Amino acid sequence: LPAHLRLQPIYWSRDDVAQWLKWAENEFSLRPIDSNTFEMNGKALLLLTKEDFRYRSPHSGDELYELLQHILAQPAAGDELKINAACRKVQHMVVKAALLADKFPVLHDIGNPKAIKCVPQADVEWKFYDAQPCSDKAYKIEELFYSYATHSDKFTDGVCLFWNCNVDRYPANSIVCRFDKSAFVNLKQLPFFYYSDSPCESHVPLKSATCITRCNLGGAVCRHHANEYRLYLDAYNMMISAGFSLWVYKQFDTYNLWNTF
Ligand SMILES: Nc1ncnc2c1ncn2[C@@H]1O[C@H](C[C@@H](N)CC[C@H](N)C(=O)O)[C@@H](O)[C@H]1O
Ligand SMILES: [Zn+2]
Repeated sequence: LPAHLRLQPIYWSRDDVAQWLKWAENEFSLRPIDSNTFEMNGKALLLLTKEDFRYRSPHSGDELYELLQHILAQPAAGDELKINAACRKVQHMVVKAALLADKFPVLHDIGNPKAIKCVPQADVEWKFYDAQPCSDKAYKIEELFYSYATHSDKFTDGVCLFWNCNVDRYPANSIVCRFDKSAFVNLKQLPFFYYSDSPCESHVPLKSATCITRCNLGGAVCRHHANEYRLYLDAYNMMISAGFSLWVYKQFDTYNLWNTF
């Protein structure tokens, strides 16, 4: 199965659906159907009835409908290396943007046992904490088990980072990634965005209010950022499809990112 088809169908693009048709034709020895037989994305495909499937493909619609129900009942397992890599791409993006937007002087990285900075080039004092630091990095990690009930009065300067570190309740000055609600009362959900400050370069147009780049100030995204935006969205979808969600301090404002230009 192609990588995108390992995502929940709600995330499949119009192109992913046509590759699903092609994969199923060979896996199940079906009569070839025209690639434009289901000209829609996965969100739309999930709204069709079985009768609609049968009308659009008299020779295989019912099989395809039932195949989709099986895919929907038993989601395909994901590849840890790809998922891990997708998460780390999102972590760098989000934390970089937060530091640029709000200029925190300190970052308190809670649950980081390897003392690795996800944004090594930011102008910020990086502090690491973990309940069980890796023995080869404990010399620069504070041994600490975070609980809101014990530490809510601490780490009040700068921002706190809880990247997949499940604690009882997150403090208000936090950036959080959680794997699957009272823990999040101090925060808000982080909606998708893409931010980049790399140089624009030319050589399908991208229309998106969430592409925060200099070239999108005027609505004419360059080829380079269009490509990087699509690659980033694929990584984001892989992480969200796998059960991760992102939460952020309530003052996080994407207009602070636009103002960097
Ligand atoms: N309440 C806690 N306080 C501090 N560290 C914790 C706590 N609970 C779990 N940990 C540590 O958090 C880490 C969780 C891991 N999933 C690693 C998360 C890490 N931020 C990452 O991006 O990979 C482990 O290293 C735990 O030792
Ligand atoms: Zn650009």
